[PDB]
Amino acid sequence: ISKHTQLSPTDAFGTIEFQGGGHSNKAMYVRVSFDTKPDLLLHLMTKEWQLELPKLLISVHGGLQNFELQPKLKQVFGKGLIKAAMTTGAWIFTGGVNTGVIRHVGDALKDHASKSRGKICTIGIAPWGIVENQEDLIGRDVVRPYQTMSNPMSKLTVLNSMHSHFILADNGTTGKYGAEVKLRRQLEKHISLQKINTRIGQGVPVVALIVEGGPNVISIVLEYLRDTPPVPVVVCDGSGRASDILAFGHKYSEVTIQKTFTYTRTQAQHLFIILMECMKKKELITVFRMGSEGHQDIDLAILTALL
Amino acid sequence: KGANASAPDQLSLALAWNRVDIARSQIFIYGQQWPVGSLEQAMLDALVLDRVDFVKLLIENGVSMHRFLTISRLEELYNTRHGPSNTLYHLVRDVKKGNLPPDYRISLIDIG
Amino acid sequence: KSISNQVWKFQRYQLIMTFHERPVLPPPLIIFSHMTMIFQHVCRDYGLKLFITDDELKKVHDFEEQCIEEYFREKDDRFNSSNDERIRVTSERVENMSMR
Repeated sequence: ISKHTQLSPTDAFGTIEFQGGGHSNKAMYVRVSFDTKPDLLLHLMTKEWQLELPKLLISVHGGLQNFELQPKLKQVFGKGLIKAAMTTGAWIFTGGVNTGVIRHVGDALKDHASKSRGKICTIGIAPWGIVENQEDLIGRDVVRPYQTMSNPMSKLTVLNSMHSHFILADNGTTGKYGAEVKLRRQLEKHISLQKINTRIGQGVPVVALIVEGGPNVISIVLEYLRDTPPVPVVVCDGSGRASDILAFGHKYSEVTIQKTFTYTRTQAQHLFIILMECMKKKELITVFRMGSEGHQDIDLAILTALL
Repeated sequence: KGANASAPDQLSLALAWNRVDIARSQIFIYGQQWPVGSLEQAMLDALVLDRVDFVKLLIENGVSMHRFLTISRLEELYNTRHGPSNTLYHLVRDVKKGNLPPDYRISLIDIG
Repeated sequence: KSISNQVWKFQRYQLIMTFHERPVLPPPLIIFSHMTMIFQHVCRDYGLKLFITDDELKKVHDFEEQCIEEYFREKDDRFNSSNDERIRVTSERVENMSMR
């Protein structure tokens, strides 16, 4: 299609109950356009879902493909993230669809939900075209049951449970990503300027967290480091993917033939240009290593990297 | 591993052995590709045999009790001989004022 | 004394319920009420129950789910902090640590 989409009012918003795992976890949701004004999104998240302005914004980025993290590393990452987002009113912005790092965030919240009070305000901004059951969500204004059973041969994915709220963006197409990156970035930009309750004049502090990744996580990190207010990022060493590439590049500051890592376009690939545009502003990037360096706790690492 | 068995057969073996940790660590793993109507049958078998840990594990691993439990499956669950001895048959005999033929399926109306 | 107190508190319900059915007129005048029951022979908003709408029912259900969840969580947290459980866990970890 040559971008031929009908402008229609939203027909899908309400509450979804996740029938499935041994939990009764509700989740508000809404279907909005690919290009909506962030003022409307903020008003919806404040006056309609009854949510206060956060004192901290954590933006989680990672790989879309499903991976795995070794034990004694995910338990020092999920618990750290949970502590950092529970001791302070925080909005854990995530991808939303149960794949990649989103599954890790989901099981981290599952571990916390069985051992402590309170709720973690996790907001999942996911594209509308990847949900494996578009039906059972077309219901309007009313509670709609939803099954978390995963069908291997569906060529789609399911909404991750253990998320307090959802914002579904559609651009007309179905079955492919790309309808939420601009919306998520603009929402983060518009919420970073919102005044916190202190009257000094500062906006809420945002931060980025990187686990695993690909050729695009370097680009979004570069975009984060070049914003008019710089946004510090936190990476992990044990992932092994492009996050570990950033960890390797953090050491040996300022061995160029080592780009033949075969991860994406083994030789003659133009990622070193953006990797050299990065590491020039190597004053925001914080690298977390389990026992190799300081800041053994994620919650300590995130908060220190923000001040 | 050496049985050359699919995931439903491994789950059935783990149910028969009453070892839930083996199914937790080895069987229920990423990309196992259960066929259609397999986890439901596992839930029915674990419900008959009184394996509460396996029922909890299946609940945590996808199957919803709202879609599993029907009239036919409940009526089957009322007429099982697997598990601890009960006193349902004598109660049905007392309610039905006796004259109960042997090998009689207990309907839900009699349970009411 | 304790058994009598408990039994009286239990029988308060029967005492309250047996006056919610008796005719309003006392026994010397109860003949008039029985005549009325003859007229009504040829013919529970409160006192026992309390009918509610669907939204109120759902609010009550959510409150009850919250209560049972909090009860189980408090029970587990109280069990895990007892002296006996701490001693047992410490002993097991000390044995494993000594072997290691």
